[PDB]
Amino acid sequence: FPSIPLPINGPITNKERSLAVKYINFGKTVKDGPF
Amino acid sequence: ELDIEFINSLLTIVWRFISENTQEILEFITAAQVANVELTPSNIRSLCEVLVYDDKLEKVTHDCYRVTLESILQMIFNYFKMFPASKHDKEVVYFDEWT
Amino acid sequence: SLEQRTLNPDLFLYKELVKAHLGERAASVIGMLVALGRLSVRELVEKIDGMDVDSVKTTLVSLTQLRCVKYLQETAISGKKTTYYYYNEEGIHILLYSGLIIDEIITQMRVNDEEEHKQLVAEIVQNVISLGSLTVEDYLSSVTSDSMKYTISSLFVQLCEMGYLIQISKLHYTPIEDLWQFLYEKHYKNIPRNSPLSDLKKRSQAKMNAKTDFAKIINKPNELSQILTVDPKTSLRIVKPTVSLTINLDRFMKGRRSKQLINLAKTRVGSVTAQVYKIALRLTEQKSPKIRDPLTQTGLLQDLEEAKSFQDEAELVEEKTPGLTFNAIDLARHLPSASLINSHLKILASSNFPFLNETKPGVYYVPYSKLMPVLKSSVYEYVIASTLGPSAMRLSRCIRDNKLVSEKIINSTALMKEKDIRSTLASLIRYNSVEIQEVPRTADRSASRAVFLFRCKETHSYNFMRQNLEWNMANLLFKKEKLKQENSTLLKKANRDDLLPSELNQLKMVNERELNVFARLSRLLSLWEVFQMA
Repeated sequence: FPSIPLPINGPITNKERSLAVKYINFGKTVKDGPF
Repeated sequence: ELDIEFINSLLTIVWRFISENTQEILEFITAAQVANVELTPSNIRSLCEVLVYDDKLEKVTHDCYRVTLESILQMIFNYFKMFPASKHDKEVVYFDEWT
Repeated sequence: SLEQRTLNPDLFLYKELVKAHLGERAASVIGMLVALGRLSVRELVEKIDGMDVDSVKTTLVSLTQLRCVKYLQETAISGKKTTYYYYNEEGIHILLYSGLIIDEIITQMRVNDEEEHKQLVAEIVQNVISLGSLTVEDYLSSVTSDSMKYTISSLFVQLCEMGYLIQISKLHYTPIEDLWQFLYEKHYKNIPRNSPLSDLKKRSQAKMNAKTDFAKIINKPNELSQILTVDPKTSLRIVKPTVSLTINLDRFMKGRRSKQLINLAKTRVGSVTAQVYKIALRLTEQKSPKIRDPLTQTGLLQDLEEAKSFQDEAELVEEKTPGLTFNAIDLARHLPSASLINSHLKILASSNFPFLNETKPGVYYVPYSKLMPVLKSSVYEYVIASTLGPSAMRLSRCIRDNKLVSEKIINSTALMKEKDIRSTLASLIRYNSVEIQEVPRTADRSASRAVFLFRCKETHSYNFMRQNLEWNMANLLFKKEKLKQENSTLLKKANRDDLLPSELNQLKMVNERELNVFARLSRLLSLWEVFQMA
């Protein structure tokens, strides 16, 4: 329903595809840890 | 000068002129079959302030003008070669829809 | 999604950070501290409903360890000691940037290659603060006894002396205003009665001394003469093993601002000089001036004769600091030619963006306090040109330098047709990059007999653009966990094994699509953090 997107709309580059792996295992450490 | 369009048809000429690298700017316009009737340095400064606002040229030393190297953008700050997905995609970012 | 987009400030950001990677029981308590300010445990239980009194303390020690709150004690003459607890805004930004420090160790520690702690030095940052606090005995007493950890322990003084591993204290875990008061009252009790003359200066006599205490007491964590042990056996130098240390945000934040500003170079020049500027940039990062400026946080910023001095001496700090004004001679050995060293740096001063502009002859340096105001206005105007029309880039620059434009000079200064300027300017009142200034030429401010003036108003346009992105970060965070609520019954099966051959399709296409989200968040976080150099 709303128009006018931000220009940050890119298929993910392998320069930062490894960067998105470091997030999902960070919370997997903390959630499955003590808390 | 005249209120109807085709202003920018001459501003592409002055920007191709400087990209190779204000009194000299007048005499390039007089040649080259330019459809003109009256030139003056008072006008060409007002003709030059347009591309100051687009950052297609730069103002240095109160009268000199350089290219901002937007020719390399003409050919992150890289606003083409970012094509969207836009189709069957839900998690896309919009500039409106927070107001 | 209109339920979200309306009644949710930056509280919607801080609520779902702790909700993402932590339990539900602590998203309700830090949502209450931000919504109410500050309140002790004796009235915290009255505000929430569904948490026992000692179950708050069990909940409160969870975000205590990750430094997500900050405490305070102030006693009464009649009553006992009361533990007022505040909210930590810098402790949870660590939980925001948490994926980016892992890739910040790599891009800053480049002396080593093909090392067998690449899988480990990526984990030490995951080891230091996902546990909360950290001390030296906690990793050496691990499942491995020796494991050549004398290399690993001496690896960390390479990684602490380069910064952002400061010993924690009561300074980092208390806020900044509740420290400034009782030292200002200590410096006031340092000077007694028995001087009647100029008592307004006597009230400021503590204030001149409390400034010298303020910059002193914040260097006590920074001071490196007491953070490591000289020991004449089996080694040369090592950190003190009895030190409780975590990561620090500032030199990451100063390194990010330096990473933010080299991208302006690659636009204003090609890639030769863009390669030149990286080397002199990266070397000044370990000692750069402060980004967040704990001087200007809370105090005497109200009056101008003090507010001038917050950048008068601070520019003199930047100008008369010895450890950044490089000689422009030692740069050739760092690049893998004192003519070309000076010549490729000569174009920096010639460009009208004041980085490497003002100096002493022969010894040149990059100023800060008169630069980052120009970065913030350069990135913001390109966002307008990127998401909406290039006519708005023309108009927003036009009203910027031309002070208080009207609607007739706007067609003298710029050149567009009259019908098209309404269809571009009216998109800028809606988002507050232009404003209205009115002159009533008749009685009682009547609108049809009145003309209207415009303005830039160079603070209101950046606050709205800040919070236009703090919501979009958190709205993308809202579709992170809400995507993980559907298709959850096989996420447990993907976590009980450590095989239906058709079910695996419904696990990858939800996982490749959330792979886009962390990359979209990182680009927007680069777009947001520029507006924090206040």
